[PDB]
Amino acid sequence: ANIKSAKKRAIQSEKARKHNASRRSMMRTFIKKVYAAIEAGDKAAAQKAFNEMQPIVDRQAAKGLIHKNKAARHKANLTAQINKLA
Amino acid sequence: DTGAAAEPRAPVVTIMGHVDHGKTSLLDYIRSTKVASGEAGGITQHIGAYHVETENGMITFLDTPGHAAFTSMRARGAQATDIVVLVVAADDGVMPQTIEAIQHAKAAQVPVVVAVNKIDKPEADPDRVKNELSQYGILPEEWGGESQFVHVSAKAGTGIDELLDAILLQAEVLELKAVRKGMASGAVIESFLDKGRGPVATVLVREGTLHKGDIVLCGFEYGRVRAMRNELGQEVLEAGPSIPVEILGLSGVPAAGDEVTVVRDEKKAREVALYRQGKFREVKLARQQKSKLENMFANMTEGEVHEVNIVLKADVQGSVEAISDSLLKLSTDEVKVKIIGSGVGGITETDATLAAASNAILVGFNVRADASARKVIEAESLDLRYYSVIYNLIDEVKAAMSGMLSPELKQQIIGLAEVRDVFKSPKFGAIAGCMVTEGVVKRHNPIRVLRDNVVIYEGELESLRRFKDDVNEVRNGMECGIGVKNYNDVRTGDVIEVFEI
Amino acid sequence: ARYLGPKLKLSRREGTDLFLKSGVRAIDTKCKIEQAPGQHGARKPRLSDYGVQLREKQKVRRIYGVLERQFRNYYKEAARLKGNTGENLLALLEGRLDNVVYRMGFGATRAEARQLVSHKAIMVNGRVVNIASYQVSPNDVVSIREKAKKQSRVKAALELAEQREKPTWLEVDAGKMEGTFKRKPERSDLSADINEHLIVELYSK
RNA sequence: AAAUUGAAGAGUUUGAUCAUGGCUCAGAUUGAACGCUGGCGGCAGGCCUAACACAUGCAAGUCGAACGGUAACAGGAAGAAGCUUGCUUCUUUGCUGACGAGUGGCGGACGGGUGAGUAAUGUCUGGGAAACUGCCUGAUGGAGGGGGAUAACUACUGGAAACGGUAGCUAAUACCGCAUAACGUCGCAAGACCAAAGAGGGGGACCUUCGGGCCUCUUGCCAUCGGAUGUGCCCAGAUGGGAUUAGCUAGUAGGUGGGGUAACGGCUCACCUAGGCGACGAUCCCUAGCUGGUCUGAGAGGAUGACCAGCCACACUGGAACUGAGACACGGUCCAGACUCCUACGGGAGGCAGCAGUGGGGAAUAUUGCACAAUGGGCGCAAGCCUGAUGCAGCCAUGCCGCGUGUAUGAAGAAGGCCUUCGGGUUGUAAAGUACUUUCAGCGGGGAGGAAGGGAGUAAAGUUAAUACCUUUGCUCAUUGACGUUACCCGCAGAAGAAGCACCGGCUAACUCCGUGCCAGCAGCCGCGGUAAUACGGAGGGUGCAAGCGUUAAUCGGAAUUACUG
Repeated sequence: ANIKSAKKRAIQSEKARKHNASRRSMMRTFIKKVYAAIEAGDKAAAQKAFNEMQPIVDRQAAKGLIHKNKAARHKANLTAQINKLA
Repeated sequence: DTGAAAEPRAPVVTIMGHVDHGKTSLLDYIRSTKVASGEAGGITQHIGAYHVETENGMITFLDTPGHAAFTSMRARGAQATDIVVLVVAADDGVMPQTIEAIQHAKAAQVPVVVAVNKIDKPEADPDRVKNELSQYGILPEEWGGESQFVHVSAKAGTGIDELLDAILLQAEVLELKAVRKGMASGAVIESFLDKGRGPVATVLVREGTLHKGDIVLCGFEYGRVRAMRNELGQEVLEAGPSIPVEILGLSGVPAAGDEVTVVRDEKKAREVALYRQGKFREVKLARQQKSKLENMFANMTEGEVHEVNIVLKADVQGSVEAISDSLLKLSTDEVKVKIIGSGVGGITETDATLAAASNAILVGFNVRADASARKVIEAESLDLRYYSVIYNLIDEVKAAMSGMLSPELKQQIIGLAEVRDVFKSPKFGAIAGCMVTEGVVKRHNPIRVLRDNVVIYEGELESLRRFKDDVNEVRNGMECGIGVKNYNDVRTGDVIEVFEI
Repeated sequence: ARYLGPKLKLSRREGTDLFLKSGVRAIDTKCKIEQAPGQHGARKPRLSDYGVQLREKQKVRRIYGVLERQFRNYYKEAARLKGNTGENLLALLEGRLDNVVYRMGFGATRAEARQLVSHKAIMVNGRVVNIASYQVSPNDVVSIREKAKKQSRVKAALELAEQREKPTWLEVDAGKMEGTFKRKPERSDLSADINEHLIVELYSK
């Protein structure tokens, strides 16, 4: 970049990018564990997995990695499905 | 120009000679640059001015190459400079280009000092130079003619101390007149065209003064100065009568050289600039009417009507006027060559269009092809050739001209045959029986029919036939037969001369 | 921006006195008043309908010292204004300062009055107005400023003025060299061999 | 009170006529150009062409009151001395006024440029419902206790440069756990789950580890529900032409369910139904940013979309997402393309449709200027710093408006020119002469306003333990204008420095002589030119405009000549 701060911003945005990427990848992992339990038909594994997932979709919302509404749908959606089976 | 203030200035010096006296070397060594032989051609084909700071005081140097082609540059460089230097070599002695520089020194009434270039070579002696140039009134030594000789190595870098001293003294002995503040005026060294910067000019200012807001008028061109550049220095705030500064912001590329005068307001200088254009345009149409009416006939009296056209755009303004004069020297009565639309720089759409209408070669001393220029040149059939030096150009234009010629002078004879006992044919109207006395007769080779040493008729054979064979070749002392179209009368005793081309 | 040439030519072309000289002289002893200027002045113009309209507009313009652009703009304003356009044109002309200065007798001619104005010799409401076309309003007081009061042109100008018909809508004190634009002149105040409707016709076609 | 209360026709077909019908003119208008000419000023306008390419400067920073900090300069200091004993120079130490480089915060999504693309994820009018929304704002509560890092820096090392490699080492309002957790999110509910950060100003007992504790106020941080502003989304109508384009469509149209977004939605995927669009113009092709408005017209219309303002779209070309409240980013990143610059040859760098400026194209369009003083934007508690936004200045008669280039007097009415039947007529009161004025330009002298604020003190209130500090409001003192030689006013000199352009046969205001002789030439239309040419060219005279005047280009008018009105 040409301007002093523009240079600095590219550096900061890359750091943030690697920070966000790391936390975001983690989060989707814990979401995916729940969908995987559901697809195997286990209430407990899927409830257990939902309980681990809950606090982290909530936290990443508070931290701006995602919006509150996204966290809610995930909880709403998974909760809907797990109940529909056991 | 009021107050009559008189201040000393740095003397402007020009150097002349036969090519190769290491005229450039003298400058580069003083400048501690050595740009010599770093450029295409190995010699200096351009003019430039460079000011250096050396004790005592200040001095600037200007140089022009000496060649048959640059008639104008050496003429203008002499009258502008207060002191002229003439380089001479003991090995070279005096040459017709050097004596040409002698006239420029005396006619411009400029005092002259000279230097012997080679003290290094053992076959080089000063006494030869002094005596042989003694015959000419210029360059006396200790005879009471006030002129002083200097002996320098020019390679060795040997003083020089004497030459420098003479130059300072020669400028010192004569009163140096200038003014620090007043109405600026001067002459233009060299002008060229740039793509980003725009049209520019290198200007020696006689009275030294300048400002970004001041309006400057060069020739029929006018405008406000946007920026100032001095040599390597990219920007200068102020410029004195001594040191030269490249001028920028003028409307268009001015003449190769002329008197430049600044004005208070631009509006007052607009009508004046347009006035000079009207006169230059009136004489342009005047010289156009004369040359066409001069023949006093609707066409040329003879067959020289065949001509070649050329299109030239050179980056520098100084060349187009100078080399064209040398380009008109190679002109001859047989083939006439003329320049059309000499440009200030580069290339353009209307220039490629100019070469499209009339077939011509598009050449430039130094040029690059524009993005819009490539599209036109690549599409229609044309020729784009750029040449670093003027010598490679002056040779090939001649080459173009030499080729244009179509002369058949024969032309060695292939065979000579005499015809006897004519026969009649329906197709060609006649068949002349022949006997070849010498050589071999061929089909498509041209023939010359002559009677009593004068040529009755001329042509090219259509049918060579012996008996019913109709062979394409007949040797000597073998009965042969011949007929041709458009030949009415066959008489015995005449001889037909066939010749290959 | 001003007509600077011979003046009686204008009167001679329009067929009438245009008051372009002081009036000290019978105009017929200064020029051949009843003959147009030029080689062919004696010739009569068998004059077209357009011609009579043109000459009438020229006449008024030449009386007031107004060139075409400004005068056309005067028509435009007269038209825009309420009431009869032809009469509005003459109100606007007659309200000009160079004009009013002339009518109070401070200048022998409108040309002289205009020079008085331009040369900062005239005040309006004790305030210096130096542009000729300044529109003067009811109750305004225009005066010769103190320094210009001893100019002999002005005394002579007031003498001649005293010998012209005296305009109703102006109250002039010759001693003080001040005067008051009481009201806009009516149509009936102004000469009756001006044909405004012709000028109105010229500018509507 | 007033505020669309407005409308013209002429020449030209014919021997002549009436009708038909086209061509042409008078008018307004212009971002104009060219030709001749050119004094001043105020206000405006100024690449319409190549969304062609761009050298150089400048156009986005700021905060030490978040943080480790010193390298510059500035003081200060135990202690070195300049020592001529209070003046001091340098060795030192961030002690502090400040501040390069660094982390961090907020801004680089605004301001400014352009109109390429787009006949619709556009615009205009009018409505909807499923949403987010930095800074500013109201409400109610938090602001507890910890942890591992890292740039800078240090050491070693690679590069021509750009910029790197190792290992050390350290701070925070950088970063992450843990606690706390509802009028929040999920859930019928029971329950389950989510955050944070300090930094400054001043200070009374009181005292220590002299750091501060503690007292107090300012400010920032977290949560939730609002306000305001901004933005996303959906529907209807309108918004160019072409059928010498009539059929178009597989995410296509809908349904179910999963996923997805801030949010509704074929947004996406699977499955199912077989629909959906179209002569009320789909599809395809050409062209084009839309509007307020602008020009013209009595109007209805016609033409149009510079300058100002609103919306959209773009940022070298094609594609992409990252950061962020906001971007798929005008001076950010990545890939590919076109192109250019640097290089020590191994490798690097850049994108003016920001402001100046350059080349190129063109009939044609400006200075590489001054200033943040004013308004407004970014950061900061502030002081202030930045701001080619903006305010101004330069250039061009490009346009609009104003003014000047003198005023008055001046006759047998001169000389000269021009016409003349040689009587005289005209140029012409024109000139000369005579008085007289002095705008503008020139030169000196003086001198508003655009300035509100901000700075020291002071006093009062609200604060509080407090007269501190903070903040508000009065007081005084000294100050802030790029323009600028400002506007404007006074003085001096003299008519002194300031008039050209087109036209004069009819249309059409303005007539004669000489030259030419179907030539040279004119010509908007008719039509002029072969011996009297008011039509060519010169002259005298005249007409119309006037710092302009003509010619060319261009829209509408007249044209009821696309006729809805008609």
